[PDB]
Amino acid sequence: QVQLVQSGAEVKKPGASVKVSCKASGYTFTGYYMHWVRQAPGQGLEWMGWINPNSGGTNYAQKFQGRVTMTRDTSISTAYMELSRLRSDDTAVYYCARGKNSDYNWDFQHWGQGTLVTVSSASTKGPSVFPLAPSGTAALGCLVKDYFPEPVTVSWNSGALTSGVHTFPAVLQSSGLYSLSSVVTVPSSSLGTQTYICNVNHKPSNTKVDKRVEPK
Amino acid sequence: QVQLQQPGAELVRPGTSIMLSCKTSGYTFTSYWINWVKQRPGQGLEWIGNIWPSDSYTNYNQRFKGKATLTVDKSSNTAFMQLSSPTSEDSAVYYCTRDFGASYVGFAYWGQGTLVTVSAASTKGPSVFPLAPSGGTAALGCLVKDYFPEPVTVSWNSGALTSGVHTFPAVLQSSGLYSLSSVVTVPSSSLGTQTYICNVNHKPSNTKVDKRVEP
Amino acid sequence: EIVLTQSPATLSLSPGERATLSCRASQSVSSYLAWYQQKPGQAPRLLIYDASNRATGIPARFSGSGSGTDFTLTISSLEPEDFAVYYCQQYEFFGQGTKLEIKRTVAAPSVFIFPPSDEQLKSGTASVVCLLNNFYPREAKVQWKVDNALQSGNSQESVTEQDSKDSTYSLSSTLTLSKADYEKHKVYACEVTHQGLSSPVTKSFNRG
Amino acid sequence: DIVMTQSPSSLSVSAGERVTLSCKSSQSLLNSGNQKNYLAWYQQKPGQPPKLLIYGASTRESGVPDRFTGSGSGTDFTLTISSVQAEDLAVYYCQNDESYPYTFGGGTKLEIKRTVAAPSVFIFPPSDEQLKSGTASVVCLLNNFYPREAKVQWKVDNALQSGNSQESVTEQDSKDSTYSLSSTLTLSKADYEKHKVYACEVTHQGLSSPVTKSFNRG
Ligand SMILES: [N+]
Ligand SMILES: [N+]
Ligand SMILES: [N+]
Ligand SMILES: [N+]
Ligand SMILES: [N+]
Ligand SMILES: [N+]
Ligand code: NA
Repeated sequence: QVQLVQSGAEVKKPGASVKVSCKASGYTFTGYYMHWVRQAPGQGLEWMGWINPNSGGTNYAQKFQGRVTMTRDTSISTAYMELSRLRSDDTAVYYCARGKNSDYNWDFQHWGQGTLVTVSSASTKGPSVFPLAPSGTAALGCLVKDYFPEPVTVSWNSGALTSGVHTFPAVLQSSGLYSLSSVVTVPSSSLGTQTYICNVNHKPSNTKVDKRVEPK
Repeated sequence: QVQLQQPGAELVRPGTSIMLSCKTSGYTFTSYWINWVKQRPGQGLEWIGNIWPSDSYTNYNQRFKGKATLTVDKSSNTAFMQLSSPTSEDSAVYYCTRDFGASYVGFAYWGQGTLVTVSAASTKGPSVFPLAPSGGTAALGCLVKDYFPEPVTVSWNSGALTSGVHTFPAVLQSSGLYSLSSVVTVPSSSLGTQTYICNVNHKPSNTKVDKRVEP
Repeated sequence: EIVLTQSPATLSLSPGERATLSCRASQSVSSYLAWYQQKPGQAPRLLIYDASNRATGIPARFSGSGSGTDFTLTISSLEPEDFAVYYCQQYEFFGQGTKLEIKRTVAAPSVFIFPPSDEQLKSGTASVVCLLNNFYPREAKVQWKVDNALQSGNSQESVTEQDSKDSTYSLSSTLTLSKADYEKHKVYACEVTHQGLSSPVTKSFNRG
Repeated sequence: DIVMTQSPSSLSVSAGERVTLSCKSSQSLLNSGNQKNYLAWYQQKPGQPPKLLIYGASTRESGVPDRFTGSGSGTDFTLTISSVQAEDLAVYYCQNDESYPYTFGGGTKLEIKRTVAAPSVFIFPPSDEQLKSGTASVVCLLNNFYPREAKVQWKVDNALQSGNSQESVTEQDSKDSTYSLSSTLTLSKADYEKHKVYACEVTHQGLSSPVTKSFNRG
């Protein structure tokens, strides 16, 4: 079956350049065009351009004209997407896409997994963990504030507690750093006899925090 | 071919913004980033910012404390710069340059630069005086005394004479006015035959003078 | 440029029911229209091509029809895995997309408020969290009031995806202040309005 | 921010020698995704805007001679000039093109060493057109000399002048690599016509003894 394997997530600063690869297999690379599509967070799909792996000729959307450069290395069935002078607008997941066949050349039957490119000048920073003290059932949580890059994981009592949890998605603050909160409802009788600990992990900055949440 | 036309100079008063322009031609205005670069006379280069004319997206150097704003006029393919609350610190040449290209590196095309003078002194046109010669080879020139602001351009015989010419940098006199001299060495045998003319142009005062230098 | 408008923005239906999605183009297109499914974190998947032909490995319940400027996608009888986002595509243009949501009985939010922690206040910042827990529908208005002064700009809220059991939602709203300005006031309230609430609910605390 | 460093700031070299300019960078200018060193070298000749010489740390711009070559990677970069020419006179700049804010190095001025050349000295009395306005400018010209160091002294009726003349020097010529200097003695018409002799004494390494040009009038 057709496979479109893309490169890994990149984090670039404004004014830099990113290059995404898309290795194809399962068919003849030169027989079909290769399209590129991106998707800003919370947004729809946006077409960028296509390339002819036989000719190397390209055609980009007006929006990216003079901003993007598409190339291929047929020797390795790989297509490339280079976006220059990066803007905060360019934070998005970038897919490579290929049509069904010559008759239905714009019905993208095959998509790569996508490559998340994040454009930010923030330095790699770990989160500050603050408790949300509880006051039949009782709701408590943790505030994970001011961390960069985005992936943060939160557990409760090292996976022993999993029912009733609500780890909200992260929000991008004006400082360019992320923040979120993880809450969980528990029986009030548990507050007096059971202990609750947030298990935060921010792998990038190698920050792994354990915070106790006790009633006020 | 690609071309970036900037005005020769601009005189700005403290308390009024600088307002530079860059008329573009020779390529698709909305397909390349434009940058603005600062250079005080005799010093280095400083990157002010850039703009994507298609939608006017701007990035700025933080050293300018937000005093600079970049805009364009896509109908005229012109990129503008503006600098508020200017001081003598801001007197300099301001270049307008375009990116080489998406996949390229650096700045390929540059404008000649606009020499901005931030000052409350008024404009004054120059007074051109002759430096008469007095066989072998003889020396003669012109004295461009008392003008403000800089610069002035000088040519000889409407550009037909360029070999042996030396137009010296302008000096600031104790009067607060600039002054320079343009000189050329010529065969003394030609003094009687040929006529030599200085061409002095001071655009800030809309002054253009021609003076026939004679023995 | 062709503009593709999809409707509705959010389609709320129950499993087993029939769903009908629509996509309108600015200009006539004949029948060069495709549909796609996308779930969070996953790449799109082609459903229909040429407006009405099922793509590879697509269940029969999916189907589309239309021509010119009016197109529809229809799932004859929804199933759990069908709830997702759906896009239409024409040449180089995509639609805004429609989110297919699970419908269920109205559920009111459980509203809780959390004052700043002491450790955070030592560092000169104060964060106040207001939780809306296990409610439905999605829409909810959250307004902060400090000493009855309606606040603005200093809050940001975050909503969870639909719970895979009670199809409910959960929303957080964090109001960020400086320690200084947080001590200048006392009453910090969180006014909530939701269809499952006969009247608006306001939870608050003192000692600011 | 990325700060670009160029040291030394000035180099004196003869035509035909090999020159090496250095450029350091705080952070790496290499982009691992595409493996381009986002570095540019610029040549700025007197009275002109910077010209793009090398881009991509090693690629030469169209028309650049074969004697210019760039190298380096990451944080250390070098621009080499094999067999320097007189036209190569300029200030060369480094530029970080990797991420905002784009920054330049301090630049390295390239001076051209040359065999000694004595100046050709001239003097020009004030024109009558100027005198009628109430001021007199006496000009002294030193034409095509090397090195740049030169002492000029005005003497009026044998009396040395101090603090009323202003010099200006041209940047060395792109062909013969010589300098030109002008000294201007500005006086009041009244004071100018109080004296007879006006002389310009020039001392330069290319002169066994000082030369002097003078005139009698005023
Ligand atoms: N195609
Ligand atoms: N500055
Ligand atoms: N603008
Ligand atoms: N280009
Ligand atoms: N299509
Ligand atoms: N999907
Ligand atoms: Na207790």
